[PDB]
Amino acid sequence: GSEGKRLTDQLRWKIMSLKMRIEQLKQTISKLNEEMK
Amino acid sequence: EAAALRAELRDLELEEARLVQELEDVDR
Repeated sequence: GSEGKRLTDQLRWKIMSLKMRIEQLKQTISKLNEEMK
Repeated sequence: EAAALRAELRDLELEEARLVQELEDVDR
């Protein structure tokens, strides 16, 4: 829709993408620590 | 609203950057 809503949406999208990545990093860090010695 | 969302974004970016560092540190 409008300029302002497009801004809000884009920010909401970046936030959702960031939490997904953050969750992936945590899991990847655990697996590697399980792998470790 | 936008201000709140930007704040939240900044926090998650900081948290991301910590985690990437933490991944780096497991190897080294």
